[PDB]
Order: sequence, then C-alpha cells, then structure tokens
Amino acid sequence: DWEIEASEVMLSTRIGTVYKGKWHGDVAVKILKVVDPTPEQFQAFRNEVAVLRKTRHVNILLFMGYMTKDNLAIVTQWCEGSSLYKHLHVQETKFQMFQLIDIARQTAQGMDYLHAKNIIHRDMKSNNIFLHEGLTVKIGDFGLATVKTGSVLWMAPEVIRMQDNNPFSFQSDVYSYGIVLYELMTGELPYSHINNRDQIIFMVGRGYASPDLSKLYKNCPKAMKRLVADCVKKVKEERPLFPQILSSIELLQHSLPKINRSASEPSLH
Amino acid sequence: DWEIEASEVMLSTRIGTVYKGKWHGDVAVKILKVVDPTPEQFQAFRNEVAVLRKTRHVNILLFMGYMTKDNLAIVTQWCEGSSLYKHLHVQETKFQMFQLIDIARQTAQGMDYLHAKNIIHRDMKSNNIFLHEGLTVKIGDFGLATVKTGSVLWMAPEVIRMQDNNPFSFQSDVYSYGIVLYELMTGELPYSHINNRDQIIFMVGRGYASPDLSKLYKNCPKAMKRLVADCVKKVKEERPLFPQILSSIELLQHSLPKINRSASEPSLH
Amino acid sequence: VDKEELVQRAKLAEQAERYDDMAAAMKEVTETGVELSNEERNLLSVAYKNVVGARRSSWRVISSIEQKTERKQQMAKEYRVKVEKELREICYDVLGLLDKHLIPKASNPESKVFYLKMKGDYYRYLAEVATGETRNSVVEDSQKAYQDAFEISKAKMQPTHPIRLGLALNFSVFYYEILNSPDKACQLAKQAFDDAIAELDTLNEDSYKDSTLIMQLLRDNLTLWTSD
Amino acid sequence: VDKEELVQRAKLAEQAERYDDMAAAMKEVTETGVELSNEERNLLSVAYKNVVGARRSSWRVISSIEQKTERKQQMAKEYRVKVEKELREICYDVLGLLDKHLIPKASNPESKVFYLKMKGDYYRYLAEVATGETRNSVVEDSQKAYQDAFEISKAKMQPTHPIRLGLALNFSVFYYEILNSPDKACQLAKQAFDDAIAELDTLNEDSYKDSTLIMQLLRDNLTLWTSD
Repeated sequence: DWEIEASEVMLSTRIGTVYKGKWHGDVAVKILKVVDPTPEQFQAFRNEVAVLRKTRHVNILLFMGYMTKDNLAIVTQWCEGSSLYKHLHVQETKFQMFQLIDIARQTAQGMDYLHAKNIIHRDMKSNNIFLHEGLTVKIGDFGLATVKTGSVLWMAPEVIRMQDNNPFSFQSDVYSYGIVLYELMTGELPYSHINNRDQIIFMVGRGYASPDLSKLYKNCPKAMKRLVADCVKKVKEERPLFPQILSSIELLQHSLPKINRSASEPSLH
Repeated sequence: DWEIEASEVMLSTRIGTVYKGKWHGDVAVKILKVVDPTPEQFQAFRNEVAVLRKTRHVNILLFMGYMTKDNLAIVTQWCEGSSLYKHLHVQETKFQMFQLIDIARQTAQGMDYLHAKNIIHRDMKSNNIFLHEGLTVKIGDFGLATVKTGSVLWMAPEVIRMQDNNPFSFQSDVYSYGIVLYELMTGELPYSHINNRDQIIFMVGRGYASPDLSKLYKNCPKAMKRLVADCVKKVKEERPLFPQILSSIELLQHSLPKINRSASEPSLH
Repeated sequence: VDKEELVQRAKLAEQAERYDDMAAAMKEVTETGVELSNEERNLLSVAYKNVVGARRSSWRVISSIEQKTERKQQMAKEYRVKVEKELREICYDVLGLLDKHLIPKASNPESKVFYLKMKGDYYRYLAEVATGETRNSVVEDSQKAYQDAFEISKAKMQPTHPIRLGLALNFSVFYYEILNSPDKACQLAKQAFDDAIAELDTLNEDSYKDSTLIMQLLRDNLTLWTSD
Repeated sequence: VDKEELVQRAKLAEQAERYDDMAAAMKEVTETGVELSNEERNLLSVAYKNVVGARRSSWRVISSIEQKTERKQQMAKEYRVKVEKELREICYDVLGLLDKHLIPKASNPESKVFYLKMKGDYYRYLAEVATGETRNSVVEDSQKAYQDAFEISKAKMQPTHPIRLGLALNFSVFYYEILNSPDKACQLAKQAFDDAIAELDTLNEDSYKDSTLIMQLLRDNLTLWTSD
C-alpha cells in the first residue's frame, strides 16, 4: 500500500523526530524517536496513518507514505515557507488587508474538507498553518487528529475543562480557526500583556475573562468584527459551523476593496 | 472510500468533460461526457481511479475523489497557472536559464515518484505539465496511465511502431521527459519548419530522421547538451533511467551560475 | 525635416530611463508647429506623466514625513516648498504648451478630447497641492476642461474607446479626491461602466485587451469609494 | 551647528527618493571640515552610489541600443557622449572630494580602508567607460587605491568584517571586468572566502547577517567566472 521500503530513503538533517531528507524528491520524515514502540504507541501511529490516508486536499500537508522497518515514520510533503508563527510576530511580515483575508479563506476551505471527511484536527495553533510559497496555506501535523500545554492561547475553554476528557466536537475546531483568524487579523497576541499562563488559562478556561477584541485594525470592515465575535464565544452549543463560516468569509472577501488609494489612468505605452 | 456524494458538488463552468467548480474549495471535476458507461468505459474509469489512488506527490495533480452517481467523474485539484504549452511559444514567457533548470528537475522528480510506484504515465506532452503558481510543476491527466494523434512531436518512435501495441516500458517515459526537456530548454518546437504531420511522423517513427538539437541556447553548459542527446536517441534498449537522469540534472543545477553579469557590493543601508 | 530626429531622440531617452531629455525633445517637436500623430502624442503624454509622477511621489513622501513632529518641521516645510516649486513649474509648462500650440490646432475630435483630458489632468495635479484662491481657480479650470472633453466624447467618440474610458476614470477620481463630492464620482464611474459593458460584446481582441485595464481600475476605485 | 541640519536634510532627501539633494547636502557636510561618523559616511556612500548607478545604467542601455544599426548611429553616439560627460563630472567630483577632505584627515584604519575603497571604486567606474591613456591612468589609480586599502585591511582590520569582504568583492570584480585577468580575481575571491569561513564560527547574529550577503555575492561571482 503506502508502505515504503526503508532502504530507499535519505535523512539529511535533524531540523524537527522530523527528519529533512529526500525521497524521489525533498520530503519530510517524522521518525518515531523511540526505538521500541509500546502497543499504545503503535496504536497511536496507526491512528495517525489512518487519519492521514483519508486527507487529499490542496490546503493540507500531503501524505506520501509510512515506513515501519526498524522505526516508525510518516513521509510527508516538504514545504518551503515559514509556519506563519514567524510571520505573525517573530518575522513581522505585515501583510496587507487584501492578502490578509485570503489566508483565512484558505484555512477555512481546508478545515471544511477535514470536517467533511469526518476528520477532527483537534487542537491547532498558528504554527501548524504553513504559509507555503505564494500565500498558499497548508494544514500541518495531525498528531492529535482522531476520526470520531506550553501555549494555551489558541485552545478552547471547553477543551481545557475535559471533565471526562472524552468529547471532541466540531465547535472546538471552529474556535481554533476563529482564534487563528483573530491572530491573523490583528497580527498580535492577546494575553501577552502578562506572563502568567496558569492565571490566564484559569480566567479563560472557566469563563472569567475573554480575549480582548479591540486590538483589530482600522481598515477591517464591520462584518469581519461580527464574524470574529461569533467565532470567539464562551458557549459553543451552536457555534456556527465551517460551511457557513466559509460562506461568510467568501462573501466578505467579495465586498472588500483591494487598493488603499484611488488610482487614475496608468502610463500610456 | 474516495466516493463522494453527487449532491455535494457544484459545476461552475465548462472549460474542459472537465468542469470547473467548487467542492469544499475550488476543484476540477472531469465528467465522463457520455450518459451510458459501456463495460469497457467503466473498466477504463476504474483503471483511472486505481492509477490515481496510488499517486501522492507534490509534483502530481492531486486526486480528491470520484463521483459515480448518474455520471462518472474524478475530482482533482484545481491549479491556477498555465499548462506550460502557452509559456512555451503561445505566451512566450522567456524564462531565464537558472529558472530553466528547476522545471526540468521538478518534472524529473515527479516522474521518479511515478516510476517508483510502478506507475507509467505513458504518453505526455508539454500541456500536461502544469506550471502552477511560483514555477512549481504538476503532472497532469492520467488518461493513458496504466500500472504494469493530433500532435506527434512529443511521442516515441517505438510508441508509434506498436507492432503488437502491447508493450509500454519506462524508456517511453524517458524520451517523453527528454523531449519535454529540449522543448523547455530551447523555447521552440522541432518539426515546425514544415506542416506535414504524416511525413514527419513517418521519418521520425522509422528512424529516417532525428530532431535537430542545434536550436539550443548559447548559455547552455556542455553537460546539458549531452543529457539531451542521451535522452533523445533512436534506440531505447538501455536509455538511461529516471533515477540517474535526476541525479545528473541535480549535479548540473548545482554547477550552474545564477547571474548573467558580475555583481559588486550592494548599496549600503 | 528634424521631426524624425527629435522623435528618435525622445524614443532613445525613453529607453535610457532619462525622462527629462525625452520631455524636452517632445516639447521641441510640438513647438515646431505641425500636426502630431498618435505615436508622438503618446510619447509626450508618457514623458510628462512620468516626470510629474516622480515629482508628485516625492512630494507625497515629503508631506508624510512633515506630518510627524523641532527644526525638522520647518526643514520639511522648506523641502515641500521646493518640491512644490518644481511641480508648479512643470505643470505650468505643460499647460501653456497645451493652450498655445496643441488644443487650438487640434483637428479631429479624438485629438481634441485627448488634449482637453490632458489639460484637465495637469490642472488636477496643480490642485492636488495648491491651496486657497489658486486652488479654486485651478479646480475651475480642471472641471471646465474635462467637461468640454466629456461633451465631445459623448457627441462623437466611441463608447467602448479606451480614451473615453480613461476620461471617465480621471473625471471620477477628480470628483472624489479634489471636489470632495463622492456621489458624482460614483455616479459617473457607474454610467461609464454600464455603457462599456453594454457595448463590450462587439469589441475586438486587442481593443478588449486595452479597454479592460481601465475597466478594472474603474471597478477598483468604485469598490474603494463604496466601501466604508 | 549646521551639521545636524545638513544630515537631517540628507536623510529627508533619501526618504523622498531625490538622491541629488542628499548628495549635495553630503558634499557640504564634508566640506565643512570635521571628522565624519559611520552614519554620515554611509549616507554619503549610498547617495553617490545611487546617482552614479543611475547614470551608469542609463549609459549601459544607451550603448546597447547604439550597438545595433543610419543617423540613429551618430544620434546614439552623441547621447552616449552626453551621459559620459555627466558620469565623468560626478566621478571627478567625488574623487576630488575624497582626495582633498576625506582620506587625508581620516584617523582610523577602518575609515582609511573605507575611503580608499571608495576611491578605487569610482576610479573603476571611470575606467568602465574611459578609453585610451585616460583609461590606463584611471586603471592605475584604481589598482593603487585598492591595493593600499588591501594592505591596511590585512594589517589591522578584522577578517570577518563586512568592509574587508566588500573590498575583496570589489577588488575581484575590478580584476575580472577591467584588468581582463580572471585568474587573479578568482584567486582573491577564493582566499577571501576561505579566510571568512575560517573565522565564520565566532560571528554574532547581526554580523553574520550582514556578512553573509557579501559572502553570497562572492560565491555567485566565483561561480560565474568559473563556469564557461
């Protein structure tokens, strides 16, 4: 099937577990990193294989194959571009408004495909969203993906609760995309005015506090504000699903202007 | 599996049989175009499905699924870019030499993956090689692909011969890639000095004549001419295989210079 | 006899990225005193547009730096005044040339609408920086000059024509930016767009290709004005 | 007391895309007669480099058009002569300033190597278009100025330093383009590359970041010269 002989692979550098290399082309190989796979680890790796084998989208990191000989590794596509966490604040790229909606629409369309194929990516942050080449967006790792701790900024108040730690519904992914959208829009990070992860996750987990919503840009329309508000809500009983969120983002992209200053006739000849 | 309900699909325009539309994102749907699928047509479409289900490469047009309800269609990724036939002579893009090797290496890498997975793309031309987005190369349709007429310029003399029309080995794909190479290198088309398809295919099919190689560019290294010559040969008993052709193209890309004029110190601050 | 030589020098200066020399050659070729053709007319337009646009971009950046805050404020003021002097000099040069040798001798309506559009343009460039009574006067001249070209365009000049579309685009951007009356600008852009779409079908390939650019700029400006 | 005012005007002219005014302000700020700092020295370098580079690109395009073929030939010759006059004027201006006010008063090896490198550079720009005995003289001056800076760099200046690397790059490109002796250029670039790689490890983040650009240009020129 997708099993690939271990002899026909090359591992160039350790820049990720994940090993940059070549396999009929530049690929990414995620070695297990433990010599012995305990039955639970093997179970997790076959869940990873099964969850990756059902995703084929132009907005999802491509799955190339898995090697099970002497180690467990999943061969995935290699993308030449930052993980969008750098572009957020570390690299400070400062995209324009018209290019700042396309990323949101592409992330929504990929998440749409994931949810349509009954795939829940579970937790996701700005790092897993790879801005590969010319603004194209690729969804990253599926480590927590299941078919039905360092950073707590991009993860749902229900998801911390886990009174039974059984349930994971689509609204968790909805808020994950909404918080990604908020970070993408304002280019900043809430809860960054202070340095107490325990306190911020206590206040946001139990509904004491909400992410601030006033750091957004003067240029963004009122409809974007309503969409982001409907994304970031405390209660997710009927948090609006990904089909209608993609419809709303497409409608708003249609109505947006793509220049900042009125442009006259260009130079003749 | 990859079967997708016919109700959840949209067909915007007829710009291909192939129907531009949306499916959790902009996709391409290749409707069968005949209402009744004879048993042979159904056999061909399951061969297409099987041949597409085994390709997952960043240089191959992505397979999204197949819809079998009231019509047969394969959902494939939609790429925003020319098919490289326009860029060849119709659009006349005139790529530089350093960007003129990357296309060859990427096409060789895609064909490497295809051949490693025991997939023979059979006949291919410059049109099937999609130059999507920032110079990335995607392999196109798999209509003639099998796991083991208008234009005859890019198709092998042995392949026209077909004394039994049974055999189809990897050397056919070699010349397919080699002829795509010179086309890409020279920016022109051989056998275009005249307008007699029957005569040109008679002279090249039976070994009477060969494509001219002297139309190639002055900036070319001597090694590129040697590679193209070893590609376009009359006899394909041991025409050099795709792993070593990719190795040679990678070495020559490494040895190439990427500027035309010596550059001094850039402007300070 | 020298007309070909001057146009040749203008083309060489365009290719050499030195717009001032081509503008000077263009000035001489018109001051000679014969009827101009489309090629030399467009060469004049592109030369003067390039030089004035470079000056205007420099003035915009100068004003943007001046906006922020102590002697730097007055230094930026003097720099803006110098750039204003250069801009006024070039604008008055082209306006006087248009008034004396070009519009009066213009024979065909196509030429008349082009020269009137150019005059309205350069009066708009003057108004973009001019203040007070001079601003009011140049605004009046700008509006009069375009309106006349608009009349000739409606009377004779084709409705899919790139010059008519460009006149509509420039008239609308003048209405929006200078007159501070976005309603008229939006209206004018809308009727121009509607007429062009009405006669879009009969367009040839090349005519479609140049017209669609001004069409797209009309659409972008209309979206920018309609949006909040 | 006026030094800050002139440096502010130079910065404003740089931001406003008008390099001539910043070059003139730079000229005044050095002609005043005090020691210059790194910021104002780099402002001078970038201003003069920008204006001379614009002139040189125009001359290159003019010569390329002139190469093709009848009065076009002598017209292009006259245009090339005019651009040559402007290039010679600016080059002799900067060289005269360098000989009279800058290198003589320079006090730090770093300053001396920078000004000598600039002198050799502008003599190279003169040699790029000069022919005959003038070409020979400017070539000799370029080689002497570059060699003295090379000596002081080897004697004192840090071997990972961006100015040393840039001097090696410019010396190599002079050797290749003007002296028509690619062997010495390849040797010099190779030794500079080797020394920089030898002391590459101890580099800081910022020093790494600026040095690697000149390193990459050295590698590209080496590849271009080595290739057929």
